[PDB]
Amino acid sequence: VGAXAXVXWXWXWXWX
Amino acid sequence: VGAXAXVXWXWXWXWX
Ligand code: NA
Repeated sequence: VGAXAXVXWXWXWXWX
Repeated sequence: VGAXAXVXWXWXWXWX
């Protein structure tokens, strides 16, 4: 269903 | 900034 695996791109919110 | 790397968890939207 949909496209890819999961929601969004990466892990969490931001960088660090 | 924030926590982690990127936005969300995974790659795209769904599974497949
Ligand atoms: Na395909």
